[PDB]
Amino acid sequence: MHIEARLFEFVAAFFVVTAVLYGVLTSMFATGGVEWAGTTALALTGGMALIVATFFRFVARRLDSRPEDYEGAEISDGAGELGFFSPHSWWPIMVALSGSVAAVGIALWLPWLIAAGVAFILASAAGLVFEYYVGPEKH
Amino acid sequence: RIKPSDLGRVVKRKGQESFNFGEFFAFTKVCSHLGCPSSLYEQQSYRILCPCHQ
Amino acid sequence: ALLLIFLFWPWEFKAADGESDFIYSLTTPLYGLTFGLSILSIAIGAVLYQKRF
Amino acid sequence: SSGKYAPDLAPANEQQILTAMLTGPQNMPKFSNRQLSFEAKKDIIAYVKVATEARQPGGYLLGGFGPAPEGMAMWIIGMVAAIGLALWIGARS
Amino acid sequence: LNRPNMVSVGTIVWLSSELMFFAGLFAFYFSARAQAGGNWPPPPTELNLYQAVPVTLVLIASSFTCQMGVFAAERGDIFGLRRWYVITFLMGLFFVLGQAYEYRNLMSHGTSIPSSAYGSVFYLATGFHGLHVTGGLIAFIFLLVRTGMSKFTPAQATASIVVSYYWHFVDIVWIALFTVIYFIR
Amino acid sequence: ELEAIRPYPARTGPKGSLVYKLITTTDHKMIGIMYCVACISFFFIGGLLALLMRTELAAPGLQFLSNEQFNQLFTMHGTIMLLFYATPIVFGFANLVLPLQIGAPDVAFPRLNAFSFWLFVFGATIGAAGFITPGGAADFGWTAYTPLTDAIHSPGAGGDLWIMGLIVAGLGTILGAVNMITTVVCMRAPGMTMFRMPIFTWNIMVTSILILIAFPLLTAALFGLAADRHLGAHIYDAANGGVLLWQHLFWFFGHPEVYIIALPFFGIVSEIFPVFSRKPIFGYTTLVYATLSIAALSVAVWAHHMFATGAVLLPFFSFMTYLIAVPTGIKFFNWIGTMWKGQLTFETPMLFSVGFMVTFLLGGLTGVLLASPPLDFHVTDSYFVVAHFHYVLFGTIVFATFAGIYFWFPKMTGRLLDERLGKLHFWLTFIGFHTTFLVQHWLGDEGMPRRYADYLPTDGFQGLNVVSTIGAFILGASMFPFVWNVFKSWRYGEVVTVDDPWGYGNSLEWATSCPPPRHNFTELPRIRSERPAFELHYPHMVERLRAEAHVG
Amino acid sequence: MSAMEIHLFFVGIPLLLVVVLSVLIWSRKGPHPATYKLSEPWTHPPILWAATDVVGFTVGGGASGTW
Amino acid sequence: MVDVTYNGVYQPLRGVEMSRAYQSALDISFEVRGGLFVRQIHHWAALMFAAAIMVHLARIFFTGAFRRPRETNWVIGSLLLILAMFEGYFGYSLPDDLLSGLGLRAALSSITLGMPVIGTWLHWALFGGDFPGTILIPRLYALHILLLPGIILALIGLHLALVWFQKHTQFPGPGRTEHNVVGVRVMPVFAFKSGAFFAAIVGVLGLMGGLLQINPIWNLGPYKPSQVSAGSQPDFYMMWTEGLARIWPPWEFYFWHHTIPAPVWVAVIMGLVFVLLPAYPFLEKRFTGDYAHHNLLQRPRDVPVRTAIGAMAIAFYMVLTLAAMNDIIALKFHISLNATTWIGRIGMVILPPFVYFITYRWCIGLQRSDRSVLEHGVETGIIKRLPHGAYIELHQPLGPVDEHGHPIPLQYQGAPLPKRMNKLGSAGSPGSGSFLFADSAAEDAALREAGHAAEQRALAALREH
Amino acid sequence: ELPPGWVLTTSGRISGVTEPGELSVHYPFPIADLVALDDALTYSSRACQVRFAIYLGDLGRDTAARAREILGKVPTPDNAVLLAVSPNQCAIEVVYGSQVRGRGAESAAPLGVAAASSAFEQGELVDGLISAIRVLSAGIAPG
Ligand code: HEA
Ligand code: HEA
Ligand code: FES
Repeated sequence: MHIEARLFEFVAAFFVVTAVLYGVLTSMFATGGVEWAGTTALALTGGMALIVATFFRFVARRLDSRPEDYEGAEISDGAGELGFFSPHSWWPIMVALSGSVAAVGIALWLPWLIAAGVAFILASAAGLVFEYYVGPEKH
Repeated sequence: RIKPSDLGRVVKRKGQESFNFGEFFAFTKVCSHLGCPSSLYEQQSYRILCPCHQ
Repeated sequence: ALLLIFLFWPWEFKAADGESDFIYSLTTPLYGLTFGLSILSIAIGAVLYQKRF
Repeated sequence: SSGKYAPDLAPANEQQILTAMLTGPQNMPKFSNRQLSFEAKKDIIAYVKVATEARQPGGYLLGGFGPAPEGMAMWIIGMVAAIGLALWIGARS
Repeated sequence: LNRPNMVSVGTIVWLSSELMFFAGLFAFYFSARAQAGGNWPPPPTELNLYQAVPVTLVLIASSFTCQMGVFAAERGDIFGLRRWYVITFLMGLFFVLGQAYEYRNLMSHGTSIPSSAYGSVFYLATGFHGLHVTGGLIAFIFLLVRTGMSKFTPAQATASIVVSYYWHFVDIVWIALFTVIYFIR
Repeated sequence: ELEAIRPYPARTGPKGSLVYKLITTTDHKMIGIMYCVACISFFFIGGLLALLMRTELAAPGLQFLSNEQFNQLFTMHGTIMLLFYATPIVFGFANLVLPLQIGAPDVAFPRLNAFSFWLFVFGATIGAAGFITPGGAADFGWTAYTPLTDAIHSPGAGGDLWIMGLIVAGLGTILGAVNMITTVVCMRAPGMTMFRMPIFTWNIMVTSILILIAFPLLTAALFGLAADRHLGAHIYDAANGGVLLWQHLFWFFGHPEVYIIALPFFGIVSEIFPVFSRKPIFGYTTLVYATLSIAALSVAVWAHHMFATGAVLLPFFSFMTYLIAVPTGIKFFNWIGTMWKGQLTFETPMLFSVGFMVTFLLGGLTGVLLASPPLDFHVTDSYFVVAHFHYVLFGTIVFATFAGIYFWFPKMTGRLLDERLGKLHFWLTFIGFHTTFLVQHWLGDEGMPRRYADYLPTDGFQGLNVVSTIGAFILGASMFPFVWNVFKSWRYGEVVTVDDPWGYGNSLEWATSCPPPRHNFTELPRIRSERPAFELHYPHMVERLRAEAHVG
Repeated sequence: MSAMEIHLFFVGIPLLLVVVLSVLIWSRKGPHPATYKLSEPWTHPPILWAATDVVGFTVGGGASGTW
Repeated sequence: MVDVTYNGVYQPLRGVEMSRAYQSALDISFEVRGGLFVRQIHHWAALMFAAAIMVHLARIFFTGAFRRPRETNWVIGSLLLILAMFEGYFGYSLPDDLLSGLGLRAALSSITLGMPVIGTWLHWALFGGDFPGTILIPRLYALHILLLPGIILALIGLHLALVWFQKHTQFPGPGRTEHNVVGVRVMPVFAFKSGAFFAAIVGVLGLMGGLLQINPIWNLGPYKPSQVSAGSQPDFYMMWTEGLARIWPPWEFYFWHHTIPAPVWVAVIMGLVFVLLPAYPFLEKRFTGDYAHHNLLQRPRDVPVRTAIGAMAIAFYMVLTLAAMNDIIALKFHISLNATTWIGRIGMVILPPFVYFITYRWCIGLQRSDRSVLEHGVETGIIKRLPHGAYIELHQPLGPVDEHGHPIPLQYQGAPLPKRMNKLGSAGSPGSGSFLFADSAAEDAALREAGHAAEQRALAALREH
Repeated sequence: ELPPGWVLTTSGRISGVTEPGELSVHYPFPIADLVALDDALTYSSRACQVRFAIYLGDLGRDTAARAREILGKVPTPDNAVLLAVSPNQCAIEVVYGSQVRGRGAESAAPLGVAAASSAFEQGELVDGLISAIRVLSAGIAPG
C-alpha cells in the first residue's frame, strides 16, 4: 500500500507546485490581479491529496505486511475468513426513489413535497441502517 | 365583444345567420355537457372553457 | 393544560391586517395538539404496560 | 387549457393589480373603467389584500385547493401512523 | 484478516469530496470580495463577535469529548461510549440553536438573502455547514441506537471511529471558515 | 466417459427469472449489464434527436421546426451524450470486469452499486422529462453561460429539471467512483502485487481519482445556480465578476469531464491488442508513467476554453496543453509498437480498434492544430471544433465500447456473436462516419458558426450539408444490424464452454468458467507476471518469455 | 428542396451500398459445417444427448432394427 | 334555503344574500367555542372511515377469505361499501357552498336527467320540480342523519355478529391446522389491546384534525347559479366517477325526436362496477370448479391469477382517480391539460395489461425464490478463502443435514421463512444497562438464560402441539 | 493427454482453450434443426417425467449388449428410455429402465422403431428421431 501512498504524495506535490506557480504568476502580469477562483480549488485539492497521503502513511506506519504486499506469497497464506457481505436486498432502490422525489421537489418550488421527500429520505436511511441488526420479534 | 379587426373567420351557424349583431354574440352559459356553468373565456384564443370537466 | 387552554384562551374573532393577532389562529391547533398528545400518551402507557408486564 | 395558466395573486401588489385589470394582458379579459366603477376597483383590491394576507383560523393551510390534497394527506399521514401503531400493538406470525 | 478497513478509506475519500464541496463554497465567497472597496461589508451589517466565539468553543469541546469517546471505544466499554456521544450530541444541539438564534437576529436588522451580495454569500456558506452538522447529529442518533440493539463487534467500533473523524473534519472546516470570516474580514 | 450434455442450453430460461432478481440484486455483473442497456437506450434517443437535427439543417430555411425547439434540441442532445451515456458506460465496464480483472470475489459495497445505478436511472428520467412542458426544457446549450441561465432569461421549468438531473447523476457518479476506489485499494488477490495488474485497472483508478477531484465542484456550482434562480442571490450578476467566475469553475469541472472518458478505453484497447498480436504489452511501466502524467496534468489546462474572452494569461495554458499532448503520443507509440512484427488476424474487435486509432489520430491532429491562440481567434465556435470533439469522442467511445462488447460477450453470457454481421456493421459505421464528418472543416473555417437554425441562400455550402445529411442517415441505420445480431445471439448462436474463446488471452480473466458462477472463482493459479492465464495454458513457454524480455 | 428528383439520392444512396455490402459479405461462407450425409460414414465421434429435465443399469426390454 | 342576510361577525361577508344553512355552518365554525375543531374532526374521521374500509376490503380480497364459508359476509361488505360511499357523498353537501352546490348539481342533475327511459320522473321526484328546490336540503339532511346511519349501524352489527359466530381464519404456521385456532384469550390481552388502539386512533384523529385545515367554507361563497371556477374534484372516495365522466369520449345517438347523452355510459359503467363486486365469489367458484371448505388462508405470492386480477383492478382505480386531478397536475407541474387528458385516456386502456403481466411475472419470481431458499440453506453473507482457491457461501441449514453436509431438501407448507440471519436468534440481547449505566453481571446473565429458556419452551410447546 | 490448451487445475475441473476462429461443438447439423429437436425432447420429457437419451454412435458388436451397457451413463438409469442409432450398420434400438415399466413401454418400442425406420429411408435422420420420440412419448403414460 506504500506504493499508493507514494503516488498520492506525488499527486499532492504536483498540485502544490501548480497552485503556487499559478498564484505567483497571477499576482503580477494580470489585468485583474489575483484570480482568487482557481487558486482556491488548486490549493484545496492539493490539501486533499496531502491529508489522504498522511492518513495512508499513518495507516502504513502502524500495520503489518499483508500477503498481497509481499511478492512471492502463496495462496494458503491468505486463507481465512473475509468480511461480511450483504446478500440479496432491495432497500437501495427505495432510497434512490426517495432521493429522486426530493430532487424533483427541490427542482420546482413546492415546500410540502420537499418536506415529504426529506421524510422519505430519513425513513429509507433508517431502513438501510437496521437491515442487519433487528433481531427476532419479541411477540 | 369580439375584436372588430378580424370579423371574417366566423361561421354564422346554418339557422342563425342574422342572430349576431356586429361585435356582439350573446352566448348562453349552461354547458351542454353536464350543466356546469362555464365562465372561462380567453380573448386571444377565442376559446370558452368549462371548469368542471375541461 | 387542555382544560386551562379551553377555559382561558381568546377565541373571539379579531383577525385582520390592522393588528397582528398571531393568537386567534392558534386556538384550534392548540386544542387538537393538547387532546391528541394527552390521549396518545395514555395509549402509549397502556400498550407499554401490556407489553412489559 | 393548452399551456398558459392563472398565476397566484400572493406576489401581487395593489397598484399593479388595478393597472393589470385596466390593461388587459395576455389571455386576460380587458376591463374598462366605464363598465366597472372606481369604488368597485377599491373594493376588489381591498378584498384581495384581506383574503390572502389574513391568517387562516384553521391551523396549517393546504394550498387553498379542494379535497384532493386533503385525501393525499390522509393517505400519507393517517394511514402511515395508523399502520405503524397497528404493527406496534400487534404481532407478526 | 483485513489488516486495513475499507470503511476507513471510503469515509476518507467521502470527506475529501465534501472538502472539495466546501472548496467550491469558498470559491463562491472569496469571489467579488475584492470587487467592493473600503467597507466591503454593507453598513446594515455588523457581526456579533461576542456570540460567534462561544459556538466555536462549543464545537471544539464537542470534538474533544468525541475523541474521549473514541478512546473509550477502542476498548471494551459501550456505556462510556454512549455517555460521551450523548454529551457530544447535546453540545452540537446547543451549537445548532446558537446559529439559529444568530440567524434570527441577523435578518431582523436588515440584511437578508435577496438584500446584498455579502449577505447572500455568507448565508450560502453557513447554510451547508449547518445542514452537514444536522446530518452529523442524525448519524450520532442512528449509531447510538444501533449500539444498544445487538452485540458488540469491530464493525461498530469502525462506524464510531469514522463518524468521529467526520465530526473532526467538520470542526476543522468550521474553524477555518470562522477564521476566514470573523478575523481576516 | 461419454458424458451426457444438452444439445442446447436454455434459450430464455424459466418464466419470471429476471424481474425480482433485478429488483433485489447484489451482483455487479448484472448491474453492469443494466448500465450497458441504459446506455444503449439513451444512445438511441440521442441518435434519433441528431437525425432529426441533420434532416432539419439541410434544405436551407425553416421547413417544419422552430428556433426554440431547435435550441432545446441541441441542449438535450449534448446533455444526453455527454452526461448520460459515457459516464454510465464507464461504471458498466467497471462492474463487468474490474472485480473479475483483479480477482476479487466481490465488490466492496454491493449495496452502493445498486444505489448509484438506480440514482442515475432516476436522475436521467427526471432530467429527460422536460419535453412534456408546454414551454419545453432548457433552451441554453450545454455550455450554460452566466447571464442566460439566471431567472431573468429562460424562466421555464426545464432548466430546473436539467440542473437536478445533472446533480443526481453527479452524486451517483461520485458514489460509484468511491466504490471503485475502495474495491481496488482494499481487496486484491493474495499473491497479487500492484506492479503486476493490467493497465485497465490503473486507468480506471486514475479515472476515479479524477472523478473525486472534479465532480463536487459541479454540485456546488449547480446549488448556487439554483439558489440564484429561485431566490435572487446576486451570485452571477453582471455587476460582479460572476461572468468570469462561473465560466472558470464550469470549465474547470467540464474539461476533466472529457478527460475522464478517454483513459479507461485506452486501457481497453491496450488489453485487446495483445490477444490478437500474440505479444506482450509494450512499455508497461512507461505506460503506467504516462497514465499518471496524463491524470495529474489533466486538471491544470482548463483555461484554454477562454481564448475568445481575452481575460486570461495565454502562454502558460498554451504551454500546459502542448505538454499534455505528449503523453497521448507516448500511449499511441506504445500501442503501435506492441503490434509491430506480429501475427495479426483480422476479426471484428481488432478492426474496430483499427478504426479507433484512425479516428483518434485524425481527432488528435485536429486538436493539436486547435491549441494555437491566434488560430482559435478565427476558428473558435465554428464547425472545426465541432468536428474536433466529434472525431475524438466518437472514435474512442463508440468503437472501443463495441470492441469490448464483442470481446467480453462470451465472458458474460457464454455465447459468441457472429463475425459477418460484425464486419458489415463495422464497415458501414466507418463509411458513414468518415463520409458525414469530413467536410465540416471546409464548412467550418469559412463563416458558419455552430448552433444555427438557418442561413441564407446567398451563401454557398448548399451541398456540403446535403452530403453530411446523407452520411448521417447512412450512420443512423447502421446500428440495426448490431441490434439484430445481439438479440439473435443472446438466445441462439454459437455456445462456448471452453475457457478463453479468443485463445492466447491475458489479464488473469481466462482462468475461470465462461459462465461465471457467484463469487466468480473456484480455483486460483500462481501469479508471477502480468500474463498468468497465458503462462498457465502454455507452461512450456515460460523460459522463452523470461529469456527474451529485453531484446528491444 | 422537397423535390422528388433530388430526394431520390437521399432515399436510394444508402440502399444501394447496403445491397452491395450484403452481396459481398453475407454471400460468403460461414464456419458452420454442412449437414451430415447418410452415404458419408459417421466420421464424427460418438455423441449422446440428455434432456436433463426431471430432478431426483437394470434392463427390462429391448429392440432391434436394420432400416 | 330561504334567503337571509349574514350581519354576523365575518366582516368580508357582511350584507350578502345567502342561504340559512350556510349561515348556520358559519355560526358553528366561528361563533361557538371550538365548533370548527369538532366539525374538522368529523370530516377527517369520515375520510379515515373511507380509507380504512378500502384498505380492509383490499386485504380481504388479497387473503382470499371470501370462499364458501363466508360468501354472505362478502356480499354484506359490498353493500356496506356502497352505502358508506353514498353517505359520504351526501356528507359534504349540506353546507351548500359553491363546491358542494356545483358537485351535487352536476352529478345528480346530469345523471338523473340523463336516464334514457324514466329520466325526468326521478329528478322531479327527488327535487320536487326543477333542480333548485326548497325541499332538497332538508331531505338530504334527514337522509344523512337518520336512514343511512341507522342502516349502516345495523348492517355493521350483523357483520360483526357473523364474524363472531363463524370463527376467524388464521395464517399457516407451525402449530396451525384446519381444525383449530391459535391465538390469545380475551380477558388479559384482547380487550386491552382494542382499547389502547381505540385511544391511539382517537389521538391521531385529534392531532391531525387540529393541525390540518379542511373545507374552509368561509373562504368560499354562498351558492348561486352564476358563480363557478376551477373548484372541482370532490372527496377522493367517489373521485373515480368524476374521472370516468372526464375521460369518456363524446359519443351520442340521435333517432326520432330523442337523444341519449354521453353520461349514460358512465351510469352503465358504475352500475356494472356495483354489480361485479358481490358477484365475484360466484364467478370464481363456478369458474375454477372448487367447492371445498377452507379455514386457512394463502399467502399472496402463492396464487398468481387472483393477485394479477387484484393488480388489474387497483391499477385501473388508481389511473382513473389520478385522471380527475388533471388540473392540479397541469398547475403544479407545467404540463399541457390536453396532453394529460390524452395520457389518461390512452393509459386507461394500455396500462392495465402491462401491470397485469408484470405482477404475474413478479408472483412467479417470488415462488421461484421461495423454492430456491427451500432447496438450500439461507445465505449467511460470509465467504471463505478455501486455500485451494475457492469461495463458498457457507449456507446455514434449517434442519436435517445429510452425510455430505448439504442439507436435505425440505417441503413447502405455505409458511413464511426468514430470509436474513438476524431474523433468527444468532447474536442479540446486549448488556442489562438502561441507557448509560450497566447492571450487575449476574443479573444480566440470569435475564439472558431466563429469556432463552422461555423462548425455547414456547417454541417447543408450539411445535410439539 | 491434456490436449494443448487443456490443463488440469488444483481441483478436478479442467480448463481448456481454443483457437479464436473455431467453434467448440463441431456438430454437422443445422442450428434451427438442433434447437427444434431439443425443444421436442424437453417438452416430451416434462410431460412423460421420464428421461430420454439419443445416441448416434456406432455399435459394431452385439447391439443389445452395447446398448444396455451405455444406459449406465444415464444420470437416472432406473427411469430412462434410450434410443440409439448407428448410421454405419443401420442399427436402431430402444431400451427400457427398471422404474419405467408397465407405463406403455412395451406398446411404444415397435411403433417408435417403425416410425424412425420409415423416416430414415428418405435421407433425413433428425426428423425421424423427432417423430419416434413424439410417438413414444404419446405412448408412454405417467405412473
Ligand atoms: C473525448 C472528448 C475530447 C478529447 C479526447 C479531446 C482532446 C483534445 N482536445 Fe478537445 N474539446 C472537447 C472534447 C475532447 N477534446 C469538447 C467537448 C470541447 C468544447 C466543448 C464546447 O465548448 O462546446 C473541446 C474543446 C477544445 C479546445 C478549445 C475549443 C474552443 O473552445 O474553441 C481545444 C484547444 O485548446 C482542444 C484541444 C484538445 C487537444 C490538444 C486534445 C488532445 O488530447 C488530443 C491530441 C492527441 C494527439 C493524437 C497528439 C498525440 C501526439 C502526437 C501524435 C505527437 C505529435 C503531435 C503533435 C503534432 C505535437 N479541445
Ligand atoms: C458521445 C457523444 C456524441 C455522439 C455519439 C453523437 C452522435 C451523432 N451526432 Fe452529435 N453532438 C455531440 C455529441 C455526440 N454526438 C455534442 C457534444 C454536440 C455539440 C454540443 C453543443 O454544441 O451543445 C453535438 C452536436 C451535433 C450536431 C450539430 C448541432 C448543432 O451545431 O446545432 C450534429 C449535426 O450536424 C450532430 C450529429 C450527430 C450524428 C449524425 C451522430 C451519429 O453518430 C448518431 C447515430 C445514431 C443513431 C441515429 C441512432 C439511430 C436512431 C434511430 C434509428 C432511432 C429509431 C428507433 C426508435 C424509434 C426507438 N451532433
Ligand atoms: S357541464 Fe361543461 S364540461 Fe361538464
